[PDB]
Order: sequence, then C-alpha cells, then structure tokens
Amino acid sequence: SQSLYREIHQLISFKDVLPDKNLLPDWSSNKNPCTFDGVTCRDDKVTSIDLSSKPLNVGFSAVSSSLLSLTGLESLFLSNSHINGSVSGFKCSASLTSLDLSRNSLSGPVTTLTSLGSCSGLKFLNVSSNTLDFPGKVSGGLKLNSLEVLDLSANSISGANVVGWVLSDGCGELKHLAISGNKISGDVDVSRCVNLEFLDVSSNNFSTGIPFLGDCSALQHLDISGNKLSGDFSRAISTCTELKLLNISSNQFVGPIPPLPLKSLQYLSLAENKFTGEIPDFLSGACDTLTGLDLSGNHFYGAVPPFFGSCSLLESLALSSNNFSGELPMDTLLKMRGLKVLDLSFNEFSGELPESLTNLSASLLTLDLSSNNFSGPILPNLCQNPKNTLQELYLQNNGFTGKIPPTLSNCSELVSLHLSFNYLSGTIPSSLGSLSKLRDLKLWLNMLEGEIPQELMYVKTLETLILDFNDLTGEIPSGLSNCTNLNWISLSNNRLTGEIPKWIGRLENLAILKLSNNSFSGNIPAELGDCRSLIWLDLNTNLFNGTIPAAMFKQSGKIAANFIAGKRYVYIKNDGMKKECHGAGNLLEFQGIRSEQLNRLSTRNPCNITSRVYGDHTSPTFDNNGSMMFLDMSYNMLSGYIPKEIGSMPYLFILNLGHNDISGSIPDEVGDLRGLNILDLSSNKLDGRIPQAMSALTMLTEIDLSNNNLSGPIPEMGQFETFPPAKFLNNPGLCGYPLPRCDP
Ligand SMILES: *[C@@H]1O[C@H](CO)[C@@H](O[C@@H]2O[C@H](CO)[C@@H](O[C@@H]3O[C@H](CO)[C@@H](O)[C@H](O)[C@@H]3O)[C@H](O)[C@H]2NC(C)=O)[C@H](O)[C@H]1NC(C)=O
Ligand SMILES: *[C@@H]1O[C@H](CO[C@@H]2O[C@@H](C)[C@@H](O)[C@@H](O)[C@@H]2O)[C@@H](O[C@@H]2O[C@H](CO)[C@@H](O)[C@H](O)[C@H]2NC(C)=O)[C@H](O)[C@H]1NC(C)=O
Ligand SMILES: *[C@@H]1O[C@H](CO)[C@@H](O[C@@H]2O[C@H](CO)[C@@H](O)[C@H](O)[C@H]2NC(C)=O)[C@H](O)[C@H]1NC(C)=O
Ligand SMILES: *[C@@H]1O[C@H](CO)[C@@H](O[C@@H]2O[C@H](CO)[C@@H](O)[C@H](O)[C@H]2NC(C)=O)[C@H](O)[C@H]1NC(C)=O
Ligand SMILES: *[C@@H]1O[C@H](CO)[C@@H](O)[C@H](O)[C@H]1NC(C)=O
Ligand SMILES: *[C@@H]1O[C@H](CO)[C@@H](O)[C@H](O)[C@H]1NC(C)=O
Ligand SMILES: *[C@@H]1O[C@H](CO)[C@@H](O)[C@H](O)[C@H]1NC(C)=O
Ligand SMILES: *[C@@H]1O[C@H](CO)[C@@H](O)[C@H](O)[C@H]1NC(C)=O
Repeated sequence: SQSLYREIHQLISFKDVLPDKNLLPDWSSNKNPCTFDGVTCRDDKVTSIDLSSKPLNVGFSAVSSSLLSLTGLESLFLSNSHINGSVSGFKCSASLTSLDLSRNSLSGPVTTLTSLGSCSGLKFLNVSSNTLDFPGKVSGGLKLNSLEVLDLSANSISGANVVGWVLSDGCGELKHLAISGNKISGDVDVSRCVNLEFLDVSSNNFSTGIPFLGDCSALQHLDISGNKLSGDFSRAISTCTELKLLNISSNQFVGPIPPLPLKSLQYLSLAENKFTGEIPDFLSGACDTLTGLDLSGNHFYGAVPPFFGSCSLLESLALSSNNFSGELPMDTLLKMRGLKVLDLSFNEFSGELPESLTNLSASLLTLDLSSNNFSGPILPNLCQNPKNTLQELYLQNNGFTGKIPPTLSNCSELVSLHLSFNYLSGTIPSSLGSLSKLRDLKLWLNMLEGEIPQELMYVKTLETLILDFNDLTGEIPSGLSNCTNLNWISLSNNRLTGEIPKWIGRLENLAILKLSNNSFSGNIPAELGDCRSLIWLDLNTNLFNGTIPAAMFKQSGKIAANFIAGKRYVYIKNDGMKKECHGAGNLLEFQGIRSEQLNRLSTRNPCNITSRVYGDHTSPTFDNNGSMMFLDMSYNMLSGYIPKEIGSMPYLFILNLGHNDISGSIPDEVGDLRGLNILDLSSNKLDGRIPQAMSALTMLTEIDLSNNNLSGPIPEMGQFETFPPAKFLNNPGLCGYPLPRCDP
C-alpha cells in the first residue's frame, strides 16, 4: 500500500535533516523499516520509535512533520534527544498513545502543548526537563482532557493557579499528575479528578492552601514537599483511605504529628518541618504496611516508642536532627526484621552501646549514630555474626573511648567507616586492610597513636583517608601507592615524618592532599605535577626544603576535576593575629558532625575557634580546562626562586608561600593569576621590584609581602593602595603609598 511507501520515505527524510548522518547508519531507503535500530514493528508495520539518548540536534518541526504523522505509530520515545524549538499545530496520527519528549530543550509558553490535542488517542505525555514557561496571566486551559499521565516537571513554569489551568477542561481520565520543580503557586483543586492516583506538586512555590483532594478516592501517592506550606494537612487527607505514600517534607508545618490515614500507608515523610512533641502511639496502625519513615529535621524528643516492634515491614527509619534521648532501644529494633537503614544522627542518644547491636550487623546496610552523646567503647563483638551485610557505619562526633576494634574487619561489605570526633586511643588496626570494598576511612580528631598501617595497601577501593588531628607517627607507608583510586588524603596535625614519596604522582585521581603540621622533610617532589586531578595542596608547617620545582604546575590548563563533588566539608579560615596559628585555612571533612562541636579542636589547634568557618558541600567550579585552586607551602625551609610557571594557574584562589627562605624576585607571571584572592609571600628573602603586571590582578582580598628585601615603588595601579602599610613592612628599599613617598 501507499502507507508502506510513505513510512520509509518519511523516516529517511528525517534522517536526512539530522546534522550528524552517523546516528542512524542502518536506516536507508529501499530497505524495510522493521529491520532498523530504534524501530519496533508488529506484523511488518511500524508501531513504535525510540531515538532516546541520541544527539539528534533537530527542531520539533522535524519530529512532527516526519515521525508523529506516521500511520499506526503508537508510541514515540525521544527522551534526551537534543530536540529544541516549540510545539505548534501538526497532523498527528490517531493511534499515538504515548509521547516522551523529556530532557530536551523545548521552549516557549506551556500553552504550546495544547496543540498536541491533534493526537486524539494521546494518553501519556512526558515533557519534563524542558525550558517551557508561563508568561503573564493564567487564562484558558491545557485542553488535553484525554490524558491519563502528564509530567510537566522540571520546567521554567512560573505562575499562580497553573494547576487549575492544566485541569480546566476536565480531569476524569487523569491518573498521574506530576508538576514538580517549577515555580507554581496558588490553589491546587483535584476534587473533580476522581481517578487520580499520583499527585506530585513538590519543589514549587506553594505558600497558601493545602491541595484540596475531595473524596480522594483513588489517591495512592501525594507529594507536596519542598514548598512553604502550613496548616491542617491532616484534615485535607483524612478521606484518603487508599494513600500509600505521603511526603510533606521541606515545608512550614507546625505542632505535633496529627492523625493520619494509616491502613495502607507505606512511605511517610514529615521531615524538615517545624514539628514538635513525642512520636505518638497511634502510628502503630501503619505497621502492617509501613516500609519507610522519615521524621528528620524537626523538634521531636523522648524515646522511639515500643510499637515499632510490630512495624516488621519497615526498611528505613530516619529520626535525624531532632532531640531524641535515652539509651539505644534495642528491644524494639531487634524485632524490626525488615530494617536496612537506621539513621539516628544529630540527636542526644546516650550511654554505652548495648551488646545486642551485634545482631543488627547481619540485617542493616546503614547504621548512623553520628553526633550523639554516646560513651564507652566501640563494641568489639560487632560483625561477630557471619554474613554481615553492613555497608555504612557512622559513629562520628560521640564520646567514644578505647581502641578501634580490629574485629571491625569482619564487616566485609563495609564501604564507609566514619569514627571521627571521638576520644579513641591506640592504633589503627592492620586488619582494616581486609575491608576490600572500603572507600572512606575517616578517623580524624581522635588520639590514635602508632604508624599508619602498611596493610592498607590491600584496600584497592580506598577513595578517602582522613586521619587529621591524631597522635600518629612514622613515615607515610609505601603501601598507599597501591591505592590508586585515592582522591582525598588528609594527614594533618600528627607527628608524621619522612618525605612526600615520589610515587604520589602515580595517584591520578588525587584531588586534595593535606599534610600540614607534621615533621615531613626533604624536597617537594616534582612528581606532584604528574597528579592530573590535584586542586588543593596544603603542606604548611613542616620541615620541607630545597627549591620549589617548576614541574609541579605542569597540569595547569589540563585538569578535569568533577569526581570529588557531593562530599560535605568545612573550611576554617585563619585571621592574621595569632602567630602560633599557621596556614591560610584548614579544609576539613564534615559529614555528620555538628559545627558546635568544632570547639573540640581548641585543645589541639592554636587557630582561634571558628573565626571564619565555611561549610559548603565541596564542588569545583570549572569544566574542560582547570588548574590548581589552593597552594599553601608556608612555614617550611624552602629555598631558591619561585618559578615563572607559578603564574600558569588561572583557577588559583589562594597562594601562601610565607615563612620560607625563598630568594630572587617575584616573577612577572604572578599578574596572570586572574582568579587570585590571597597572596602571602611574607617572611622570605625576596628582592627587586614588585612587578607592575600585578596591577592587572583585580580580585585580591588579602596580600602580604612583608619581611623581605623588596625595593622600588609599590605599583600605584590595581589593588595595592587598598592594602594597609603592614602588608609591605620590613622592606627597607620599598616605598610608595601605602608606605612613605619614594624620594630619590
Ligand atoms: C600543631 O599541633 C600541635 C599539637 O597538637 C599544637 O600544639 C598544641 O596546641 C594546643 C592549643 O594551643 C595546646 O592546647 C593547650 O593545652 C593547654 C594545657 O596543656 C591548655 O591550657 C591551653 O588552653 C590549650 O588548650 C596543646 O598543649 C599543644 N600541644 C603540644 C604537644 O604542644 C600546635 O599548636 C599546632 N600548630 C599549628 C601550627 O597548628
Ligand atoms: C634538606 O634536608 C635533608 C634532610 O635533613 C634534614 O636536615 C638535616 C640538617 C638534619 O636536621 C636532618 O635531621 C633533617 O631531616 C638533607 O638531607 C641530608 O642533609 C645532610 C646535611 O645535614 C647532607 O650531608 C646529606 O647528604 C643530605 N642527604 C641525605 C642523603 O639525607 C638535605 O641536604 C637538605 N637539602 C637542602 C637543599 O638543604
Ligand atoms: C536549536 O539548536 C540548534 C543547535 O545548535 C540550533 O542550530 C544552530 O545554532 C547556531 C547557534 O549559534 C546557529 O548559528 C545555526 O545557524 C543553527 N543552525 C540551524 C540549522 O538552525 C537552532 O538555532 C536552535 N533552534 C532554536 C529555535 O532555538
Ligand atoms: C520526599 O521529599 C523530599 C523533599 O522534596 C525528597 O528529597 C529530595 O529529592 C529530590 C529529587 O526529586 C532532590 O533534588 C532534593 O535535593 C531532595 N531534598 C532533600 C531535602 O533531601 C525525597 O526524596 C522524597 N522521598 C520520597 C521517597 O519520595
Ligand atoms: C513565589 O510566590 C510569591 C507569592 O506569589 C512571590 O512574591 C515570589 O516572587 C515567588 N518566588 C519565586 C522564587 O518565584
Ligand atoms: C534534649 O533532651 C535532653 C535530655 O532529656 C534535655 O536535657 C535537653 O534540654 C533537650 N534539648 C532541647 C533543645 O530542648
Ligand atoms: C602493590 O604494588 C606493587 C608494585 O606495583 C605490586 O607488585 C604488588 O603486588 C602490589 N601489592 C598489592 C597487595 O596489591
Ligand atoms: C574554561 O571552560 C569553561 C567551559 O564551561 C568556560 O566557562 C571558561 O570560560 C573557561 N575558563 C576561563 C577562565 O575562561
């Protein structure tokens, strides 16, 4: 027939408009479309097309003209296909039921989608993750009353009462309405939508009424999270007898936990709200069905009540960031057969760990008891049971004493071990080398003595080793060369010795290296320049010597460094007041630790308290090009000259080379450091003129050139007049404002 002849010519005309011909190489003319990649056929007729995740780079007009008009096309999946432009009127086939145009660059007002009404059989529509918007006053309607599923999420839709617009010409067929990640406000009325099962209006701008649900006859999923909502949500959902998931998290709800529909409830989040009081006993009605609970980030208190024993289907229990107290309720927890994640972090649970915690090692994937007032030892009998399924053990920021148990090596599935901010003595057990799946070993601010275990070489998966603020001794073990995936090594404030080993260059994923306040010696290895991800090098307060090698900056302009983002951190900035406090600032790991317990550092660290504290979840700025961001090598015995390659790092914020024996002049290339905020070159033997090229630097917030033998006039252009005299003092030959006038 003509429809076969039409089908092949339409498909091939689509191929021909594509900028890249190679995307559909098997598509060709005079060949059966049912043999093509992307095509589904039933009885030798095209029924579905799937060109998802292929960079087609074509407008919607090409899709509508060629593909959506094909006779008998039932579904068209073009998610992440690099389609742009706008929807408008076209001839749509009557058989088309599903259309996925998610994750594209579609633009224009959201009223453009009304022209999809041509598709008389359209039931499923996904235009999420596009750039659609709603300019001005909201009037008319979407007029796609035949849809069972509509996903308009993660657009640029900004407006009041956009939900009434979607639902204006009826919603009797609508089963799933998702419109999250927009800036929608106003009223949400879904009372006429009597078959609605799924409602997601989350991450929006609703600060008014709770959505009115009517009889709520079919509603199983209700997500109103990430808004500014308050008021009587209890009354609004009380008729919702079928409700399985209720996520009201990240809102302004207050008071105690009110009555809920419990009989079918599986997931409940009241997290990040302003809720108060104790967990009421009426939540026992959820225990036949409750799979997940989240009461994190509220002002709850008391104990976990004993009804949770009956909640035997409960997989995750998150009671984080509240004021829960008492001993660890093991009689309740051991009865929860289903429990896989236990998150009791940022509370005031107290006493020693009960012996019966050993039993939950074989069932839990995650145990988080961080930031609590737990005392006594870590249980040596943990992971005594065979088949220990435990992946994450977070015990940081407690009052734990004694040794790190070697028997922790029996948790063979363990990916993260965080035992920081405790009072732990003894050695880091050699048996932790056995943890063959371990990525994160964080033991900082304890009293750990001994050497760093050579046997850590057997941990092939090790990504972070955070051992700051301990009483550690010996050299860096050569075994750490074997751990090739290391991206964050931090051994500061110990009594470690030896050289930075030359094999450090073999660590290709290494981003952050912090070795400050130790007795490390010898030359700075040129092999640090072989590290193709290194953005943060802090070596301050050590006994390093020799010349700064030119070769360490060879990666400048070549670094791609976007593996380390997602990890929480803290940057405690130094202020130039205390002579005992050294360095620009301590970048430190900070997952699951309260900033209020940073006062614990005071007895180990001379640097003030938290003069400038930044807690901001990591995350490097650049993409394709890249360079080192932070370079502190202060308070060592470094000699020779600063090489001219020091100015080859455009992303360098901080450069502290202070308190060394560095001679020659300040290279002119320093003016190329366009991203530089801080430049400490003080207490060296630098001589000659401050180069005029440094006047091009526009972003210096701090500078220090004092205690050198610099001469001539201070540059009058740029930022030098901003800085006080003290930053240029003890430079006998140096003159010009802020210092006195240069007289010949
Ligand atoms: C490098 O690390 C060493 C050792 O941690 C630091 O020395 C320590 O500095 C702290 C804070 O100044 C001292 O704590 C003090 O303890 C006394 C009582 O002993 C107390 O009265 C003070 O109020 C303060 O809490 C600690 O004694 C001291 N330890 C040693 C072994 O000297 C040093 O300051 C750090 N250096 C840098 C550059 O950060
Ligand atoms: C840089 O330092 C190293 C290591 O020695 C440090 O300084 C010494 C004076 C002493 O205090 C050690 O305990 C320190 O660890 C120097 O290495 C040796 O230094 C000696 C002189 O003391 C010299 O005779 C050796 O040949 C050097 N070599 C060995 C093989 O250790 C190194 O010379 C210093 N470099 C510079 C440029 O000063
Ligand atoms: C849709 O995106 C494509 C992909 O770049 C755009 O096509 C080219 O864009 C560059 C941008 O500088 C133009 O100079 C070319 O002339 C464009 N080529 C063609 C064939 O159009 C396209 O302009 C985008 N369309 C819309 C409506 O934004
Ligand atoms: C309950 O709602 C919260 C808050 O909206 C969800 O957590 C967010 O998940 C989105 C992805 O859709 C992220 O972009 C946000 O960063 C998360 N926010 C927070 C505060 O964590 C959470 O996933 C929901 N839970 C369920 C089971 O649906
Ligand atoms: C959210 O809505 C309020 C009230 O209509 C409005 O003033 C505000 O600009 C909106 N915020 C955003 C982020 O769109
Ligand atoms: C948290 O609970 C403890 C222990 O009962 C109590 O002493 C403390 O005052 C509570 N915290 C707050 C902020 O109310
Ligand atoms: C560590 O690396 C060395 C040198 O590449 C290799 O011969 C040795 O077998 C490795 N050891 C382990 C335990 O992986
Ligand atoms: C590096 O490349 C990125 C690509 O996103 C670009 O934004 C930036 O302009 C380049 N760096 C600088 C300093 O210009």
